[PDB]
Amino acid sequence: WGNLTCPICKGLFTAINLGLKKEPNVARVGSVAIKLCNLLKIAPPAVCQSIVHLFEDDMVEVWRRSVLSPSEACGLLLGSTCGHWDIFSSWNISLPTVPKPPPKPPSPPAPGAPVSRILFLTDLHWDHDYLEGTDPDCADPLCCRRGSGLPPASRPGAGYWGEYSKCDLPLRTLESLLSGLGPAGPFDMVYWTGDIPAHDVWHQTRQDQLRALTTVTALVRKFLGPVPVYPAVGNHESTPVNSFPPPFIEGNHSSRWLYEAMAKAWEPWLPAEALRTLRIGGFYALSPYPGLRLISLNMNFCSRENFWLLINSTDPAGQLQWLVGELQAAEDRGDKVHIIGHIPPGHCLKSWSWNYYRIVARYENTLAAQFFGHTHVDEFEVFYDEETLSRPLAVAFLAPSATTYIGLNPGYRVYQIDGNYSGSSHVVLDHETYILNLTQANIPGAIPHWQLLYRARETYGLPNTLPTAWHNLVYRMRGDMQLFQTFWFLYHKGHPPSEPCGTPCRLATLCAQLSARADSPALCRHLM
Ligand SMILES: *[C@@H]1O[C@H](CO)[C@@H](O[C@@H]2O[C@H](CO)[C@@H](O)[C@H](O)[C@H]2NC(C)=O)[C@H](O)[C@H]1NC(C)=O
Ligand SMILES: *[C@@H]1O[C@H](CO)[C@@H](O[C@@H]2O[C@H](CO)[C@@H](O)[C@H](O)[C@H]2NC(C)=O)[C@H](O)[C@H]1NC(C)=O
Ligand SMILES: *[C@@H]1O[C@H](CO)[C@@H](O)[C@H](O)[C@H]1NC(C)=O
Ligand SMILES: *[C@@H]1O[C@H](CO)[C@@H](O)[C@H](O)[C@H]1NC(C)=O
Ligand SMILES: [Zn+2]
Ligand SMILES: [Zn+2]
Repeated sequence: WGNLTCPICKGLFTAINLGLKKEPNVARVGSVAIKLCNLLKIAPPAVCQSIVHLFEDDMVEVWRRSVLSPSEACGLLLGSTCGHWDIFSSWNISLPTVPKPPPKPPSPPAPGAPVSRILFLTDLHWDHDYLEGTDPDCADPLCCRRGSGLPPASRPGAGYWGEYSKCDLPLRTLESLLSGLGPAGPFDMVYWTGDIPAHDVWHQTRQDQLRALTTVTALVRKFLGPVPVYPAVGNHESTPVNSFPPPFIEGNHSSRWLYEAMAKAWEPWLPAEALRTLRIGGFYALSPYPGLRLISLNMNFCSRENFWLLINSTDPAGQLQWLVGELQAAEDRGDKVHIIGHIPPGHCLKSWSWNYYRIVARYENTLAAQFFGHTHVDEFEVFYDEETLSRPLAVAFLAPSATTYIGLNPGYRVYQIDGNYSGSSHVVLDHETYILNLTQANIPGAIPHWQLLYRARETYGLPNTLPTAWHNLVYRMRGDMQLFQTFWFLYHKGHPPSEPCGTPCRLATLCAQLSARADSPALCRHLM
């Protein structure tokens, strides 16, 4: 008989579940997994072993509770009649029934108006074990560190301040960055959008991550003193990397250890109501100025690499619904909003990104600026209206990384923003990027000099940095190879790759600038 397949299917996966709770079976999962890691030469055997032992516990639990959960698996295999497969299913948040007011671009600031200067720091990736002179091109995923061994005598080891390879930054190079901020300042606030630990992801204890948090935190408080700093949660803060279980998972394997430690390390910067949200799901809002709301989002809940979302991808932590509430409240008060976060919205899971896109379109008048990092390169994302995908209505600045990883100059970013006064638009007016030219900083017996790399309005001839100016820049760059090469140069913080970026490469790079929503090829219909 056939009437027995559904009972048998569930019986199988219920026992599947119970089998995978026993630690010696988890180890057995790891043992074969390490041997396959070695057969496909994914990495040196030592890291294969480390990374699987680190990942196996959380990973087997996630699979047990999702793909192999009887309701899901028998849904996939046997159809809606037996269970219900809903892994990464589509979902929608609710916009309030308040009418969307008429679209209104920001007013040009009056002459002599207050300008707010914001320092933007992202992707610091301090590698505690960075070791000068070690091999920059080792067989591991991160080199120039303890255990990378020595290079051949034909090439030189890692520069004292960094290296142009898959290498991160020694703490002293981070110290130099903060020490040299004087010329670029003074600053009204700092936005600090994540990635404190290095890319040593095969051996990262909770203590290694907290030391990184605690150490780098203390360093910026030492150099910025009274200047408020607003962090956002990066994907490398936790362990395993990208492992951010949503608050519906409680216990030791939750993110309590990370968010609680952040709340105590960041107490001097964030108010009390904000520390509440931070402890729950690593996001928060506060008011830097009267008339301005800042919202710090945790992009790991949108992230394609957060394997916990296999259990439930629907608006994790209710963060998007919470964001709607705050934006409406801001609209009701006539406030403007800054959003900061780590992973840029265009790189999120499809459903999350589409709801965020819709949220941005709805509150285009209230959102004044958007800031992300994570990509380590200097770029941006343009938002358009939902109705026609052709009227530019927002832009996200993707600031480049402090880390070299990979092959880049260290860099950081400063914004001029319509300042602190009643009626301010609070939009970005211009920005500047500073870099450390490693080819001359690494000269023996040299003292690093952080130099201004460029100023946005000056080099791109922009009349402002409103969304329409950046839309225009992308389409200008489509037809002006010299201008695109400038963008390509700055994209890599002054150290572009040797291989020329030709026609296909250019189109893909330009396309990325317009793709603020994931899996939406239509946004690039005018390029290809
Ligand atoms: C919570 O779970 C973590 C694993 O994620 C446990 O951490 C390990 O503790 C041993 C004990 O010496 C260390 O050798 C490992 O390196 C630790 N792993 C990590 C990733 O930090 C931790 O002990 C657990 N805590 C409780 C209270 O159960
Ligand atoms: C994943 O969690 C979300 C909520 O975070 C669940 O969506 C809820 O489902 C219940 C039961 O039908 C409803 O009463 C709630 O109103 C829903 N909330 C939202 C925001 O949609 C979802 O069902 C969960 N998925 C799984 C597989 O457990
Ligand atoms: C969400 O809205 C879209 C319309 O864009 C619709 O296709 C989808 O079925 C909706 N999902 C839910 C759960 O309402
Ligand atoms: C960095 O310095 C080297 C050495 O003088 C120079 O060739 C290169 O053009 C410089 N690049 C930048 C972006 O400063
Ligand atoms: Zn990142
Ligand atoms: Zn990074």
